Amino acid sequence: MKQEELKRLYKAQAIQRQLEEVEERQRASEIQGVRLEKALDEAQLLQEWFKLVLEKNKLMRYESELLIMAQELELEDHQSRLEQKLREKMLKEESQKDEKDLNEEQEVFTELMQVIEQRDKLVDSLEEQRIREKAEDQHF
Amino acid sequence: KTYDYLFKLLLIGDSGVGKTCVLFRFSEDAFNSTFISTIGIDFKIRTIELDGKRIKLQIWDTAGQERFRTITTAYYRGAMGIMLVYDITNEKSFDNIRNWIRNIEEHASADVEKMILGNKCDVNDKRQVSKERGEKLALDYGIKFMETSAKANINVENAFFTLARDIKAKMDKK
Ligand SMILES: Nc1nc2c(ncn2[C@@H]2O[C@H](COP(=O)(O)OP(=O)(O)NP(=O)(O)O)[C@@H](O)[C@H]2O)c(=O)[nH]1
Ligand SMILES: [Mg+2]
Repeated sequence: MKQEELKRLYKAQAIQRQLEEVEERQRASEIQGVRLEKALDEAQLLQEWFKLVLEKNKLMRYESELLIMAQELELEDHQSRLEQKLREKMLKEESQKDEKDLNEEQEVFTELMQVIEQRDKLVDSLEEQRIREKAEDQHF
Repeated sequence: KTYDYLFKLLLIGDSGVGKTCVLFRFSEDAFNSTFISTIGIDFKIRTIELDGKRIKLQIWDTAGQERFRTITTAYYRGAMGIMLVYDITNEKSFDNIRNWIRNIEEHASADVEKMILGNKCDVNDKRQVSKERGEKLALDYGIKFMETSAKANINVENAFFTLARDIKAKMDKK
């Protein structure tokens, strides 16, 4: 049994549920895309196709976002494992630590810090998405 | 998505003063008496909406112990807010706030916002630092101060809200 990693797994599943909804409507939107492409009152339907382009856009923003949220939770899990492993290694005294023990202890500390690093890289790239959305949606 | 902008914050202070439990109650509405010292550094997210604005809080939690002080220094620079946490039940923690501020000057870029909290005020019984001492010290530096308790959810909100705004005001005003 587990304890409030629970939250991580329920949330991961919900993220893939809504991911699933999203590429569902990506498929639908794409097919209406080529139907109306086949078409070309025509002014009204051009308005509608405009709506659909807006829709593809919104769906991509949400999709790339969900993909990030997913890898966020995967990293959080990996971090949890790595961390508790380093601590179990740290309970033994330094006097009892040989080269194998010391070095692999070492190795998991650095892997841990690197995982934290990538978490932050996702925060930052998530931000570049926020700012680009502001920038080109500025015309809208 | 939801956030207009995100601010990087930093929690520093002697080990055991409760930085991690403070961040834990802010982000999770919860507390755990169990003492598990931060290894290296961590960070957690909470998005807030003040001034009709949603801001993503990326809150870095430093390890108090000198072992990692080295590593923790690395993350002072990007910080856009910093909270110096001392323990009311320990005065030596209170006196090291000077050491932490020196660390801030050596590594954080001078523009940083700053705030001080005396935590574990949930029980006065073993208080060794009077609240008046803390405030006059903060005023000496000019930065805002507050006592808090992660056990009792006192001012954790309050604190994070105000430092978050002061960085807002400072940066949008610029
Ligand atoms: N009564 C009370 N105890 C608290 C409060 N905040 C933390 N504690 C307790 O004090 C200890 C400090 O916890 P912790 O948050 O790990 O402190 P820390 O400053 O993060 N330690 P470190 O810097 O080594 O990681 C824990 O045993 C915790 O349960 C508080 O507001 N009130
Ligand atoms: Mg801690």
